[PDB]
Amino acid sequence: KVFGRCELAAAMKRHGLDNYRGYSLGNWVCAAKFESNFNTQATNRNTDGSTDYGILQINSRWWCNDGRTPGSRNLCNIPCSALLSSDITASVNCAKKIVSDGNGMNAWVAWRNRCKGTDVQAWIRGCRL
Ligand SMILES: [Cl-]
Ligand SMILES: [Cl-]
Ligand SMILES: [Cl-]
Ligand SMILES: [Cl-]
Ligand SMILES: [Cl-]
Ligand code: NA
Repeated sequence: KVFGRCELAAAMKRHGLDNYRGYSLGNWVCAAKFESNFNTQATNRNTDGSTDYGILQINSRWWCNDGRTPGSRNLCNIPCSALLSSDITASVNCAKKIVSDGNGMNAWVAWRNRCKGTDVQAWIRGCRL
């Protein structure tokens, strides 16, 4: 599924992410956009045999189990496949654990390169929230 911006703002808001660890909402939506283009189904292979999955491009190295990442913690205790679903619960529930792990949203390279320090509010402008 290929989210609306305002639409996705509302679901993440819904599932507890607005202000989660002081990361306001526009961050989450900004991260989402440059990581996956708002597409539940993005997968991108990493040079270290690992794969990034779903809206937030979550890593199979530490967070999910995808069955082909020889070295792998499954810290979110979930198959990577469920991060590609159209319901973002799994994707949201895993990212709360990432943002808490003692690096915050710098865990999302795109967030760090594309959202950090910007007017992240502009990504919820006009959205009925
Ligand atoms: Cl915001
Ligand atoms: Cl995508
Ligand atoms: Cl997803
Ligand atoms: Cl990665
Ligand atoms: Cl922080
Ligand atoms: Na694993």
